[PDB]
Amino acid sequence: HMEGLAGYVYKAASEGKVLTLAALLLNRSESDIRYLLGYVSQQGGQRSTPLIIAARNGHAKVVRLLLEHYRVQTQQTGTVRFDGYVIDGATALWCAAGAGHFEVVKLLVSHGANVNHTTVTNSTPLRAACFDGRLDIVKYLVENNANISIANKYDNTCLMIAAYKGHTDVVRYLLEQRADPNAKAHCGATALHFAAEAGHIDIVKELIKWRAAIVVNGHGMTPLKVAAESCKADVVELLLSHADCDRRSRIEALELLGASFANDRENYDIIKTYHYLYLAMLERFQDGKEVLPPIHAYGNRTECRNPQELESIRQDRDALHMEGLIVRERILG
Ligand SMILES: O=C1C[C@H](c2ccccc2)SC(=O)N1
Repeated sequence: HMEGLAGYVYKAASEGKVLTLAALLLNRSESDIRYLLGYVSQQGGQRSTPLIIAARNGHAKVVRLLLEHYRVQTQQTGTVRFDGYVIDGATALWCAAGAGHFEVVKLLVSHGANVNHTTVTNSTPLRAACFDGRLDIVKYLVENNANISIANKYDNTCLMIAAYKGHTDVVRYLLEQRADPNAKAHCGATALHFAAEAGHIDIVKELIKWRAAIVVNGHGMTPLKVAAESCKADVVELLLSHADCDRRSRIEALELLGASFANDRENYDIIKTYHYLYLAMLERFQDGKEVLPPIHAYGNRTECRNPQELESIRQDRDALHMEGLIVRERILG
């Protein structure tokens, strides 16, 4: 078939048997060698070349040989599985970046690989490194002119995904490299929203430390409101020690957060419900409009209005729960 030996070459590459590879290649014509190494191979659904799976599997030895003696294109693209998913438009450098194989990444950059290559999703190898969180690669990739500002097909910046996958030190890095903190995603989010919802205290600090705009996302939710709906009390108290938000905004977050302690399934604390809801009851000579009891839901109940109204519920494990659901419906729908 001739293409059957192509599979043997792909095998040794994927398996890192650089011995097996070398002995397969030598004594063949350039016509032959360009083919064998150019063969796109669909092991299952994943279409890739010998160079790629080696970088995808961190096999430096075979990668070095392929890049030098046989002189293979670094721009070869394919479609590689990562945690079940098939990503498309990926080069060997995109694979080694996400796969955490530094030595291969260096090699691949050393032999003239596009550090700014975009996948079909428009994911730079720097993004893959940011998703994975291997700071050495990010450092190296950036120090070799990987553009930090190119983003996802949905404008998900390298900074966001790292703020999402809690890569605190990678985040501080991108920030030191003056990554734009107030870049906004399609859904309207900033890296603050991502970090707040994910409860990454350290990252929220660095984000605010770099003059993070408190922007409103596509849902119309500040990172404060998001972090309270995701029931991330720690974050919510941090952000609230930076005025910026009104008195209305400060209360809504408190109530929301308190509500999210009774609606949340994982974290659930009716004591922490009667705390953020009692705090919310603000006074002076001015106050703050409830809704009708639902056709049957929520036990046909009305939210508390007086601070005295609320106090009487400190001890009703049940009614407090119901109160939280009512509060959520008000500030959500
Ligand atoms: O959702 C994602 C994550 C992708 C990814 C997938 C596997 C390993 C590294 C990175 S890279 C991207 O931009 N989009």
